Amino acid sequence: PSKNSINRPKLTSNLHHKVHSLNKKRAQRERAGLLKPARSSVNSKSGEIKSVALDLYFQNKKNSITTRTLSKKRAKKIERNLKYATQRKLLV
Amino acid sequence: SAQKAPKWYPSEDVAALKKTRKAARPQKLRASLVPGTVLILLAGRFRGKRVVYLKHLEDNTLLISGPFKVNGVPLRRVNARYVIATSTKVSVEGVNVEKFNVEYFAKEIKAERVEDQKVVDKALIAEIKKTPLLKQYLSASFSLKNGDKPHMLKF
Amino acid sequence: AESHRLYVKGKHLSYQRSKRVNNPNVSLIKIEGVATPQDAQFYLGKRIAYVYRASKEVRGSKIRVMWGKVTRTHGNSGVVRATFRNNLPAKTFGASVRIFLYPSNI
Amino acid sequence: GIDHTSKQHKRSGHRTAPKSDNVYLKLLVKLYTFLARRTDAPFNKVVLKALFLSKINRPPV
Amino acid sequence: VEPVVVIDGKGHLVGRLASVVAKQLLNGQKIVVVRAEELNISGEFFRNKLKYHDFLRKATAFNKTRGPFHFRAPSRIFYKALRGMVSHKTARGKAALERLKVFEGIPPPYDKKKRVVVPQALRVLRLKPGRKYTTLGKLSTSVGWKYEDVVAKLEAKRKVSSAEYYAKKRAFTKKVASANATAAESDVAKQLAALGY
Amino acid sequence: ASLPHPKIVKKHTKKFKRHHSDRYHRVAENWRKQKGIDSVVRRRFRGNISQPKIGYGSNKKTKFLSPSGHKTFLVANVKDLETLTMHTKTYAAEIAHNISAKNRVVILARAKALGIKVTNPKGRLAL
RNA sequence: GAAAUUGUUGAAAGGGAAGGGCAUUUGAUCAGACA
RNA sequence: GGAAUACUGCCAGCUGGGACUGAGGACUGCGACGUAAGUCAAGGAUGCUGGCAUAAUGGUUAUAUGCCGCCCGUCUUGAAA
RNA sequence: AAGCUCGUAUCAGUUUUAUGAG
RNA sequence: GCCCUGAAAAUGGAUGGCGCUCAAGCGUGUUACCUAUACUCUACCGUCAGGGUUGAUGCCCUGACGAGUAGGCAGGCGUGGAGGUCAGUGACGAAGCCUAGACCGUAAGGUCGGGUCGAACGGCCUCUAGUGCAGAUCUUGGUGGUAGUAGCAAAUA
RNA sequence: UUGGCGGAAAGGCCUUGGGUGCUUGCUGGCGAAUUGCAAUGUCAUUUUGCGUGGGGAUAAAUCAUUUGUAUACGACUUAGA
Ligand SMILES: [Mg+2]
Ligand SMILES: [Mg+2]
Ligand SMILES: [Mg+2]
Ligand SMILES: [Mg+2]
Ligand SMILES: [Mg+2]
Ligand SMILES: [Mg+2]
Ligand SMILES: [Mg+2]
Ligand SMILES: [Mg+2]
Ligand SMILES: [Mg+2]
Ligand SMILES: [Mg+2]
Ligand SMILES: [Mg+2]
Ligand SMILES: [Mg+2]
Ligand SMILES: [Mg+2]
Ligand SMILES: [Mg+2]
Ligand SMILES: [Mg+2]
Repeated sequence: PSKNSINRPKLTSNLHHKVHSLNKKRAQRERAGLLKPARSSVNSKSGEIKSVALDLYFQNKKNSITTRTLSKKRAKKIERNLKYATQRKLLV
Repeated sequence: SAQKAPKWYPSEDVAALKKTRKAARPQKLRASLVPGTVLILLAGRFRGKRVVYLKHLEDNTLLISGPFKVNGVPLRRVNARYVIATSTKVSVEGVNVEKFNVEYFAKEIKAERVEDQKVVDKALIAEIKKTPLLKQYLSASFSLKNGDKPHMLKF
Repeated sequence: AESHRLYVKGKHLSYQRSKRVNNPNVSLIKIEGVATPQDAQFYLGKRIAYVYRASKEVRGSKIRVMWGKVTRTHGNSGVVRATFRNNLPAKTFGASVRIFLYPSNI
Repeated sequence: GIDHTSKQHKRSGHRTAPKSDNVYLKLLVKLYTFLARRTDAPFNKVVLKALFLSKINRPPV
Repeated sequence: VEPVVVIDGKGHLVGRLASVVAKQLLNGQKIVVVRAEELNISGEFFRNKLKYHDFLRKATAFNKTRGPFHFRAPSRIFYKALRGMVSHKTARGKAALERLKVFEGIPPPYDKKKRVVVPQALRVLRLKPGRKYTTLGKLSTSVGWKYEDVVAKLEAKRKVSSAEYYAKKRAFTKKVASANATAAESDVAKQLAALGY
Repeated sequence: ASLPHPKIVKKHTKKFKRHHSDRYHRVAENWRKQKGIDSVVRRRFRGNISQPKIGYGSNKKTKFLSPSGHKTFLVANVKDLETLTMHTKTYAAEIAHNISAKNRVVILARAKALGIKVTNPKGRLAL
């Protein structure tokens, strides 16, 4: 506590406020959908390849401010490699 | 080559285990756990309830009954380390519990359970009614009060 | 009735320590109503739970548990030593724990 | 702590092995190792020891 | 065994009371101390006044407002004694100190609450008879505390009200004890006596 | 589907970081022994970092084993893979980092046919 | 197209330094094993 | 006069509660209980049961808490000085 | 660190006995 | 025996702090208790020693040990280039670089995933050296804090 | 709902009357099971959120301009529908 007010709790009140604030912010982020889903969720990528480029390519094929962009060089390479995979799937 | 093949490999034959000198001898229960004793359940769904101990089973579990007419606890298994044995005992010579065992309780309402419950509960009620306040005692639940000391409490 | 408690209240005092190093693997526990080591011998081997709350739900509950057990008495005044599966977080020095009555010898 | 009366981790030595990389010499050393282990004959012990010696210690006869 | 323990500071010795309260706070108990002006320090009044003037000597030379802060009130004297026994620069120590409240007199709501004593800190149980002792209110007044008369008048008013309350409670106690006596001859009372009640 | 083994014990799971690598960017984390005559880390004063030594050596019966119980063998092609045809319970194949996706498909098919576990089967083969 | 150094965004911590060790809570995030 | 008890010691006397550990991996040995076939606590843990089957245990990472930790190198007994 | 030996061999920051000194 | 006096300067400060008076002081006696990298037992690592054994500088059994500067011996990790080999890797992406991801080594280090990128490069047996950096008021280049700061006020406008 | 008292930080203490529930003071009749032998096995006030609504109230401060009782700059102190 403070020397100017010894009967008033200070650190405990600050800690209580901080805990409540962090819990509220975590709930808000979860509701906004910025957290990963459960491991067994259908849209979970656990155990699979994680790629910004492939996510962007498939989102654009499916049809705010972000720093995730996909270059045309990588997009053309993804198109070429997908045609390779499709030819293999047809031949098998 | 990404890696040179090692010269020596471990054998793929699984070894056998050695012969074990650990025989299963029967459990020796606590001296205070006698058939007919009233027990306090310390854990589970029926925690804090007072039941009647009937039989020691082959899986080291105790068969108990409420009886179901008194406090609604059916014929169940409990672990002996999760009950507290009291000083109160009812007469158990009129109860036939030869049918109940591990196979009886295996889960892989049946109404065989219900009829057996009634058959045991009849003789249990007949003996319970002899001691005054015993039915009310079995219907009431156990809990710790303020200042109770389990290391000094007598049961 | 008005009370449903089946445990004894306890306080997490501190870790096992000398004057200038602590051992987080062992907690010191003060059980309510226990004033001598001979009294505390009743509680050796009993299960202990530290029961706490969190905002994020996990498997259908906001209540979380750290489990442990009483191992031996400590000192002359009735304090015991305890070991938990995961060590207690040291923010709980002075927090409450529950000592259950199982496994039972009565 | 222990008050050691002798030196710790001290090698006996006695020239356990030959320093040559000659395959034929290593074969002879293997044969006389078997003989000196399985016969309890002092001759085989002496031959096995003499197979480990250096050139300046193996003068001609 | 209470969520909050109210300790009447009258007749207690400052250091032994501060030791027990510091330990109780660190073990996690909420404590309210009342009547800090009736606390006692062993030793004669001039000795304790000399010690406080030594404390008053201590101050930062280049800036007196940075220095040790000399609080004159009896509750603050006890608080200094207690904070010396708590490791108050750590978060654990601060959290312990925030489980304590210290008051002069008995302000609301504690005046209608139960107040306990600490036998290991009581002067009549600890000091050998004939040894001199000081009282915190007089010490504080001599070193600059200015509210001894206000607290004394408020304490007198509280005592009048509490005395009227105790008179009513005593009359009701007599009635209940009387009516409980006449049921002691029934079979229920005999059975209760056989069981120990 | 590995050979049975004792439960794997690691005496020191933390990385041994070089002293003052947290303090200076020019000092990398790769372990170096302090050679200074007055070094508190060299002299083993209380409260300093732990130094690598042979007492931390792992059990010889669980050494080099993955959590599933296999040893990792690097493979570059099907011929390298087939060296593990009889050591299925003790070795798992890891495809080298510079193998193309087209050859990784062939290696994975051969491994499935032979029953050989592959440590990194998702590499370069996103569907 | 590295590092020092810098901007924006997101997350966090902060009552006269920060950094490090042991241990655990919380939040974020993640692999294996799944007959 | 005749007992008892304390104190100290001994028992290849009996027995209740708690904690940590379970290395080894066909057999081989020394023994014990039995008239015997066999059995055993005798050259290192087995049996029975439940829940979960995934972020649940665990790892990593950002931090919080308790305790510990002075800035390295060089040079001089020695160095925060 | 290397050789030749020996290995009831070589001994010993110790005591004992005998015999000096104090 | 205990107590008081038996001399003291000069910023505010110290039985470590709080404080303590039938002590939490002093002398002594009896027990209980706390905890070191010490002692006992077990596991694991390495070293040494003693044994056994027709991938044998391997395997197995047994016992005991582990401080360390100058210094010594030994086994290993990494780099440029050379001979041999894997009919090795590679435009379905070599090398390099970034990485809240994964694993193996006591460690030197090694390995895998993602992103970026665009043309070469590795494992093993050996050969060879201009072969490993935190320092040298080290060399060359680049960049911070200081800081939107000091200041941009002689010569009349 | 009737009345009284409490200012030390009163925020509480006592009291009138009727209404509406329970009462284990005593005697009865139904129910409980499968959470499977434990797993805190979740139980207590306040709610800057929203939908329903019946009622209540319709401000200032700062910049800019301005004074000099003020002033390095901020700040201060004045004035203006
Ligand atoms: Mg040692
Ligand atoms: Mg460019
Ligand atoms: Mg950078
Ligand atoms: Mg965890
Ligand atoms: Mg320190
Ligand atoms: Mg002391
Ligand atoms: Mg004494
Ligand atoms: Mg590449
Ligand atoms: Mg050079
Ligand atoms: Mg450099
Ligand atoms: Mg250097
Ligand atoms: Mg320089
Ligand atoms: Mg320069
Ligand atoms: Mg300027
Ligand atoms: Mg001019």
